[PDB]
Amino acid sequence: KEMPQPKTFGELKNLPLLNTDKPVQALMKIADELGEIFKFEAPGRVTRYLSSQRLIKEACDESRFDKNLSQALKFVRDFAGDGLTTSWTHEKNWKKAHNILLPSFSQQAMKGYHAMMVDIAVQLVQKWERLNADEHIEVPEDMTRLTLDTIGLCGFNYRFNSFYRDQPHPFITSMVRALDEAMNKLQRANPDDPAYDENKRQFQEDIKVMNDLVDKIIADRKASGEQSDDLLTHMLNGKDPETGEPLDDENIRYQIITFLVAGHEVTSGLLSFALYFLVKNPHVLQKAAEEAARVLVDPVPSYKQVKQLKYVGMVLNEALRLWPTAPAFSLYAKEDTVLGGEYPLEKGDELMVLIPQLHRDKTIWGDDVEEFRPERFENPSAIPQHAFKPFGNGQRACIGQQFALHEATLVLGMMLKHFDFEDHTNYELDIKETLTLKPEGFVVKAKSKKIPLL
Ligand code: HEM
Ligand SMILES: O=C(CCCCCn1ccnc1)N[C@@H](Cc1ccccc1)C(=O)O
Repeated sequence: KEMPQPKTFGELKNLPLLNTDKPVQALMKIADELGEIFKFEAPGRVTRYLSSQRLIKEACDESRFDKNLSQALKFVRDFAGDGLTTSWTHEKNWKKAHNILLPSFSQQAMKGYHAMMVDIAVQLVQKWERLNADEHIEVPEDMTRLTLDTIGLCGFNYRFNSFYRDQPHPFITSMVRALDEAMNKLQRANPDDPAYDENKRQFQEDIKVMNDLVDKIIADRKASGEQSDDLLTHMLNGKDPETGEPLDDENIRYQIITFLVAGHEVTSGLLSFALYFLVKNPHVLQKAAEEAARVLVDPVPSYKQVKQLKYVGMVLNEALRLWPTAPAFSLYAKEDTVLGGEYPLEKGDELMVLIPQLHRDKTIWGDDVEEFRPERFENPSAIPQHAFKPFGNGQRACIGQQFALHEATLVLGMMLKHFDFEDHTNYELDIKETLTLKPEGFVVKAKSKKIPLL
C-alpha cells in the first residue's frame, strides 16, 4: 500500500503544517482525514504518523522498534542532556540511570514520598478553603503549583513555595523559556535566519541558569551530608547493579532537570483535564465524590487509602485517554520490517505514535469515543494490547508513571472530599499546546464542604 500524505508547500514539503498554534490538534485532524498512517516530510526529515491500534501494536514490539528522539526531544536534549527522557537506549548513561532509579519510582517507593505529597496537597486545599465567596480558581495555574512543588520536595527536598507567590521561581522562568524555544524551533521555516539570533542567545543563557542552579543544589547536598529520602539521595548513593557504577554529578544534574520538566506541566495537565471532565460530567463527578467520601475517612489520606480510590484512578485514566499530556512519541525500525503487512520499512525509518488519535480508535473503544466514561477502565484485561499508551512503551516507558498517578489520585481525592465544584463560566475547552497540553483559561468555583483537616 502507498501511504497518504497531507498537502505540501513545494520545497518545504509538509513543514508549514506545523507552523500553527495547535500542532497536535492539527495532526489529529489530518489523521481523521487520511486514516491510520500518513507520511510527513520536511527538509531533511521523513516520518510516518500512526493512529490505529492495529499498527501501533506492531510498533510497540521492542524487538523491531526502539525509541527515537523526535526533533522536539533533540532540542530538549540541549538542556536535559543525557537525562533519561532525552537519552538513546544505546547510551551507557540510559541503562545505568534506568537501573539505578527504577526502585526510587516503584509503587513501594511511593510509600516514602506519600507524606511529602500530602504536605503540598494540604496547601492546595487550604488555599481553596481560604478564598472569599466571590472568587474563583485558575485550575491549570494551581495544579502546576501543586505538581511543581511536589516534585521539588520529593526530588531534592527543595520548597519552591509556589502557593506563596505569583512570580515563578528563577529556575522555572528559564526552564519554561527553554521549552518555549525548543517548540519554536520546530515551527521555523528558516531557522538559520539572523532574526533568531537573540532567541539563540537567550536559549544559551537559560541553559547556563538551569545548570548553575541545579549544580549548586547537588554541591550543597554533598556538603551537608544529610540523607533525606528524596531522589537526590538515591542518585548520590545508588550503584548500577550491572556496571557497578554510580551516576556522575553531571548526569545527576540532567536527571534533576528532567524530573522538573516532567513534574511541571505534563502532570498538572492531567489534573486540569480530569477536573475539566468531572465538572462537564456531573454524574461522573458525583460517583467520584461518593468514593472519596467513603474512602478518605481520616483528616489526611494515608498511602493505603489512596490505593483504594479505584474510581478516581479510572477518572484519571479516562482523562489520559482523551487528552494524554505527553501526546506523542517516536520510534525507529531496528531492521527492515513490514508494518501491518502492507507498509515496508527500511532499517532506520522513523514512526510517530499520535497518542490522542490512537485513543480514539473506534474499533477498540466503540462509537462513543468522545464521551467521558471512566468505567472503560474497570478491567485492564478487557483492553486490547497497546490500545492505551499515555505513558509510552516498553523499557522506555515513563519511569514516573506511579509517581504521577499517586500524586494525582491523592489530590483529586482530597479535592472531591472537600469541595463541591461549579463550572460557573460554562467554560469552552481551549487546549493550549506547548510540548504538552492543557486547558487554557479553565476556571471553577469551589464551595467548601467544611470538613476539617485536623
Ligand atoms: C501524567 C503525567 C505524565 C505523563 C502522561 C508522562 C508521559 C511520558 C511518556 C509518554 C514517556 C515516553 C516518552 C518517549 O517515548 O519519548 C515518558 C517518559 C519519561 N517520563 Fe513521564 N509522564 C508523566 C509524568 C512524569 C513524572 C511525574 C516523571 C518524574 C518525576 C516522569 C519522568 C519520565 C522519564 C524520566 C521518562 C523517560 C524514561 C526513560 O526513557 O527511561 N514523567 N513519560
Ligand atoms: O509530532 C510531533 C508532536 C510532539 C512530539 C514531541 C513532544 N513531546 C510530547 C511528549 N513529550 C515530548 N513532533 C515532531 C514534529 C516534527 C515532525 C516532522 C518534522 C519536524 C517536526 C517532532 O518533534 O519531531
